[PDB]
Amino acid sequence: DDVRQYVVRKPLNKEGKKPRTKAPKIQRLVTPRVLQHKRRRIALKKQRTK
RNA sequence: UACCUGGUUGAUCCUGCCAGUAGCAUAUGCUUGUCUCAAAGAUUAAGCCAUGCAUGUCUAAGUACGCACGGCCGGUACAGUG
Repeated sequence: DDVRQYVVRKPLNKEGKKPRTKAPKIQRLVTPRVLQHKRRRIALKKQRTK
């Protein structure tokens, strides 16, 4: 199941400001960039061996 | 620029030092218009020190949920500056 829809967002409401909601950057999240970095690390191992 | 001169005697010649002479460094005295470089709390006390300053630092690339500011149409998990 996804984790990005269950992030506890804090509500920011201040006088004279348009209200909004703030959510943290999820850490240790699996992302296409993370998988690409892992793939490149294995690829570098492969190239070194070859 | 490898240099000497006065002083022992009634005169002489020496020995010999004292004094003179030139630079250099530090202090000081008097004087000082321009301009260029330029040393400067070493010597006595590695004596004592008020106060201020003299070592901090962020990139696209460690950690941003400080509205601190702020989005473009925003509750895209994370816009961005910080």
